[PDB]
Amino acid sequence: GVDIRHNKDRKVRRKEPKSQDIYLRLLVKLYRFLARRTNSTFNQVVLKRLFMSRTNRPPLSLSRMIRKMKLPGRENKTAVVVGTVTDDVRVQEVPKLKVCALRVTSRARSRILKAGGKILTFDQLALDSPKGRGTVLLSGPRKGREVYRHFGKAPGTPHSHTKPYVRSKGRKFERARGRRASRGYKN
Amino acid sequence: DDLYGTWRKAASLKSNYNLPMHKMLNTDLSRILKSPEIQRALRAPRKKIHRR
Amino acid sequence: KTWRRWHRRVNTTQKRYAICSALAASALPALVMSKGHRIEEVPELPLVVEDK
Amino acid sequence: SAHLQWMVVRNCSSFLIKRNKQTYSTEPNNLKARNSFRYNGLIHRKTVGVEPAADGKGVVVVMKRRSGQRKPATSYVRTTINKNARATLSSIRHMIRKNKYHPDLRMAAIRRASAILRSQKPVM
Amino acid sequence: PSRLRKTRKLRGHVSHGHGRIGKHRKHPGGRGNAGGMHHHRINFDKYHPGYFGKVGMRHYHLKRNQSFCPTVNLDKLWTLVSEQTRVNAAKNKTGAAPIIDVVRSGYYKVLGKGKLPKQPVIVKAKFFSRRAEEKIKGVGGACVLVA
RNA sequence: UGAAAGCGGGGCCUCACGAUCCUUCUGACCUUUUGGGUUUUAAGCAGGAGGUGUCAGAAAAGUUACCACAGGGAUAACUGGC
RNA sequence: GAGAAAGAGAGUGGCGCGGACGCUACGCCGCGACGAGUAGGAGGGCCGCUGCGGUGAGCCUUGAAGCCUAGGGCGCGGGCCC
RNA sequence: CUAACACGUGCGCGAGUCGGGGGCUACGAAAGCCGCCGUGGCGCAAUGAAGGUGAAGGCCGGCGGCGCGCCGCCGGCCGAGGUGGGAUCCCGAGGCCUUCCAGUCCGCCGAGGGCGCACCACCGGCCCGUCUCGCCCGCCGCGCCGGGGAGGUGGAGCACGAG
RNA sequence: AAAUACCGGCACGAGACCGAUAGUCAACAAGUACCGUAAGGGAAAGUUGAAAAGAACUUUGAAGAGAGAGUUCAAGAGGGCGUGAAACCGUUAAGAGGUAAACGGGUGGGGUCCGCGCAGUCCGCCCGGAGGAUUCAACCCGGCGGCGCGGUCCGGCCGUGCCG
Ligand SMILES: [Mg+2]
Ligand SMILES: [Mg+2]
Ligand SMILES: [Mg+2]
Ligand SMILES: [Mg+2]
Ligand SMILES: [Mg+2]
Ligand SMILES: [Mg+2]
Ligand SMILES: [Mg+2]
Ligand SMILES: [Mg+2]
Ligand SMILES: [Mg+2]
Ligand SMILES: [Mg+2]
Ligand SMILES: [Mg+2]
Ligand SMILES: [Mg+2]
Ligand SMILES: [Mg+2]
Ligand SMILES: [Mg+2]
Ligand SMILES: [Mg+2]
Ligand SMILES: [Mg+2]
Ligand SMILES: [Mg+2]
Ligand SMILES: [Mg+2]
Ligand SMILES: [Mg+2]
Ligand SMILES: [Mg+2]
Ligand SMILES: [Mg+2]
Ligand SMILES: [Mg+2]
Ligand SMILES: [Mg+2]
Ligand SMILES: [Mg+2]
Ligand SMILES: [Mg+2]
Ligand SMILES: [Mg+2]
Ligand SMILES: [Mg+2]
Ligand SMILES: [Mg+2]
Ligand SMILES: [Mg+2]
Repeated sequence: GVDIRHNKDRKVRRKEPKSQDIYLRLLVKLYRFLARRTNSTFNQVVLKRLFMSRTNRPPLSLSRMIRKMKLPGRENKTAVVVGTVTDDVRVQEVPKLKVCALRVTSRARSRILKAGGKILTFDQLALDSPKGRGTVLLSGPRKGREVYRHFGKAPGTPHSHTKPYVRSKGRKFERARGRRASRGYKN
Repeated sequence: DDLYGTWRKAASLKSNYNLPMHKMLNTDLSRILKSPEIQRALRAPRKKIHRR
Repeated sequence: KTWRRWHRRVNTTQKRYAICSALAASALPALVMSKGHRIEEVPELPLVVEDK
Repeated sequence: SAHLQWMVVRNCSSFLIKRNKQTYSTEPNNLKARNSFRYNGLIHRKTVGVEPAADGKGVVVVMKRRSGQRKPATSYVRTTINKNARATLSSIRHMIRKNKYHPDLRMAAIRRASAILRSQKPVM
Repeated sequence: PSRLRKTRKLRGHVSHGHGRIGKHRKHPGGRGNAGGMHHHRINFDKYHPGYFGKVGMRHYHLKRNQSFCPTVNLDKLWTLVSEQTRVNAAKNKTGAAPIIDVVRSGYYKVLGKGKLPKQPVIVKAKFFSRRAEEKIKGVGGACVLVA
C-alpha cells in the first residue's frame, strides 16, 4: 500500500494538435525537432501554440500588430503570431512589418505588402532563424471572445457584473425583480 | 485559371474568389531539416542508449 | 420520421477549397496510383488531349 | 512535395493492406514491402525497385530518374541482370552506393535481390 | 453519428448512465420552466435576476421601421468611401475636402468614437452626436444635415 | 441640544416581522398617450402603505364498511429478535 | 555519460571501391513511480452487426452465406483465423 | 429523432459572415452559378420606463476676469493611459585552451540592464441613467429653449475588434 | 385565372428503408377464417426440384406403413418437402457415480485427433579433395542513368520577385 492520491496523477496537456490537416502537422513535425534539439525556449512556445485550439489562438489584428511594434527597442525585428493576422480597418497608416503567421487575411496581406513589408510563414521562419533569434512573439486577446462575459461570478448576486443568458434583449427580459430597488431587491 | 483564379489574378468566372494561400510553402521537410541554416543551430544529438 | 435532417449545407468557400484540393491532387503521380488507377504508361498525368 | 503526399498516402492508399496486426504496402517499387516513409516508392524523386524478370531467371532493377516526375512512362528505367548471384549483388551495390542514389535502400535491395535469386535457383 | 455517441459505451451498464438510487424518472421537477417562484427560485435568482415582474410603458403598435437609425463611428468613417478619395485628399494642396454621404452607405447617424485623421471632410448625415461633430470641427470640416 | 468638546439619522445590546401581480397616497412647471396641437384620463419612474403567522409568500370542508390505483416492510396491526 | 555555464571552430602575424537493424515520427526507443472500486465521467478498440461512397485486376459451383465439431491456434478481453 | 439554448472541440472566411428563399444553366430531387438577387439574420454600441443621448486628452502664444497664479475663444505642437507581476525576446562586464604571444571573423555561455505578449490585480479616464454643487456659453425663432463642467453613484458598456 | 394545399382516386418513377416475429392488419382463397346480439374486435399462414422426372414393378400387412428397385448431381431435396440451430428426447460409444448437481486453483489418469514427428536444423566466410563450364579482371564499341557545381559552358522556361 502507498499513501498517495491519484486525482491529479494524469497531467492534462496536449501533446499533438486535435486538428487533422496535414500542413499544420508538418509544421508540428518541424518544431518537434527544433524544440528538442535547440536550447531556445522560443521553439517550445511555438510548439505549444501549434497544438492549441481555435479559441486558444485568437486572431491578432493589424492595428495591435503595429501598436505592439511601435514600442521602443523592437525595431527591424520580425514578429510572430501563431493565429491569424486579420486586418483592422480603423487604422490608416501602416509601417513596414516582418510578420510571420499561420494564415493572414487577404486584405491584411494586401495592406502589408502595399506598405512594403514581407510575410513569412513558419517553414520560412525556421530557415530564417532556427533558434528564433531576433523575433517578437505576440498573441491575440484570449479573453476577447464574448463567452468570457458570461463567466465568473453569477448574476443576481452583489458586485457581479456578468452578462446573463437572455433570449432577446429588451425592457421585458430580465429587468424587473432582481434588477431594481423598487421591485424586489437590487444587486 | 479563369474559373478558379490564379495566385494574383482573381477568379474571372466567379464573382470574388481567389485560391487559398498555403499554411507552409516549402513543404519538402527533408531539405529543411538537412539545411545548413538549421543544422548549424542545433545541439549535439545524444543517441547513446543508457539501459538500466 | 420523414423530417429527419437529411441534408447538409456546406459553405461555398470550402466547397471551392475541396475541388481545388481534388484538382491539385489529381496532378501528383503518387496520389493517383494510391487512389488506384493503373497509370504507369501515361505520357504525363496532368493529361491534356487535343480539342478535336 | 514528398512529406505532404506521404501524409495523404499513409492511411488512405489502395496499396495499403492491414490485417493480423501487421501493416503492409503493395506498390511495385517497394523494398521490404512495408508501409513506411523510407520504403514507399511512389513518393520520392529517387527510388530503387527490385523485381524478378519477365523471364524466369534474372533480376530487373528499377531506377526513378530525376526529370520526368509528372511523366510516368518515361520516369522509371529498367535494367536486367541475368548473372551469377555475387555479381548481381555487386552490381546493385555499385548502382546504389556509387551513384549516390538513395543510399538508405542500399542494403534492403541487396536483401531483396538475394531473396529473388534464391527462389529462382531450383527447388529442393 | 450514433457510432460516436455515448449510448454505444453504455451498453451492459444496467442503469444507462442515470443512476440506481435516483432512477431516470420522467419529470421530477415539473415540465418546462415550472416553479419559478416556488422550488426553483434559487436558480432563477442566482442565474436570471429580473425575470419576474413588470416594468416600463406598454407601447402597443410598435413599428421597428420608425425608429431605424443605425450608427457609424469616426474611426470607421473613412471606410465608407474608397481609398483613392482620401489619398487624393492627402495629396491635394487646394484644401478641397472630400464629401462623404453616410446615408448612401446606409448609416443614418454618426457617433464619434475613434481618432479621426487630420485632413478635412464634408460629412453629411441625418443625425450627429455632440462629440462627433466637434471631432469633425477639430479636424476642420463641415457637418451637413440631410433629411 | 450643550458654554464647548462632542452626542444624535429611534428605543443600552441581543427578537418584535413580509416578495411578484394588484390597489391607494406622495414627488417633479418630469416621460408616454402613438399623424399634429390643447385639456381631462390612463400608462410610467421613484418612495411609503394595504399581506401572505404553512411567516422565500396556493384562494380551499367532510365521508366511504361500496371503494379504486401506484407503491411502501422508509411505516402500524402477529410471532420472532435486542 | 560528462561532478563543474559554455567550440571535437575557422584564419593572420614570431593497393583492396567496403560499413547489420532502423524512422507505419500517430513510428520506434529509454528510464522512474504506480495499478482497489459501486453511482458516475472519460479514453482506446486491428471487438462485433446492417447498409452507402471508395478501394483489394478481392474471394466464389474445383462449392459463398448459414450450421455442427472430442481438431490446430491467436488475443488480458470483446472476439477472430485456420 | 426534430427544434431551441449553452459550452468544448475541428474546418472556411474574417469586421465581416451566410444563400438556407428565389432565379440561370441514368447518376442528378445532386452539383455549379448569381452580387444592382446581402433583401435579411447574427456581429461591428451601449444605456434609459421613456422623450432621448450615445464611448481620451494634454501643452504653448494673443485677446484675497480679478484682490476662468486659475483660460472664455482662436493659431501652432504632442498626441489614445499608468503601476506591479509577466512566457518570449534585445543589449553584453567577462569568458568557452593544445606549445606560447599579439590578434580578426562565425558560433556559444553569462553578471547586470532594457522593450515587455496574453492574462491577473489595482489606480486612472470616456459613454448612458440618477443625485448634489455651481458658474459659463449658443442663436433664425432670446424661450417653462439648447449646450457645458465638478463630485459620487446605477449599467449585461468603451478602453485599437472577434464574429 | 396564376403562384398555393393534397396520408383519397387513376397512371408512373425512385429509394444509404423492411426482408416473413421485420415491413401495412394483410408477400398466401385478408379485413378472409374466427369471436360478439350489436357497435365493432380480427389473426396465423412464403421457399420440392433445373425440369415432376412426384417413386413403374416385386414382397409382408386389411391399412397407415415398410424392405428392395428406380428418378435426380442430390431423397443427406419424397407433395407444409431449401438450409434444418437451441431447449427436449431415442439409440450407440467412452468415462463416472453414497454428502443434489454445477464451479475456481492445481496436477494426475484415460481418451480423441494433430504434428503427415518417429535418427533431426540450417545460413554466410575460409581450407582441402575431386570435378564441369566458353569464365573473371583489364581494354574497345554502342546504349542508358547519377552528380571540386562546367569556381563562371551554351540555350530555354518559371516566380506567391523587382525595375525600366
Ligand atoms: Mg501497490
Ligand atoms: Mg483510484
Ligand atoms: Mg484526474
Ligand atoms: Mg459501472
Ligand atoms: Mg448521466
Ligand atoms: Mg434498481
Ligand atoms: Mg434524480
Ligand atoms: Mg432517494
Ligand atoms: Mg430526462
Ligand atoms: Mg410555496
Ligand atoms: Mg451627518
Ligand atoms: Mg387627435
Ligand atoms: Mg354501513
Ligand atoms: Mg392493489
Ligand atoms: Mg410480539
Ligand atoms: Mg481501477
Ligand atoms: Mg448547460
Ligand atoms: Mg467554440
Ligand atoms: Mg433576431
Ligand atoms: Mg431520380
Ligand atoms: Mg414468418
Ligand atoms: Mg424466416
Ligand atoms: Mg407479417
Ligand atoms: Mg414462420
Ligand atoms: Mg421451410
Ligand atoms: Mg445438396
Ligand atoms: Mg435439401
Ligand atoms: Mg428440410
Ligand atoms: Mg456405458
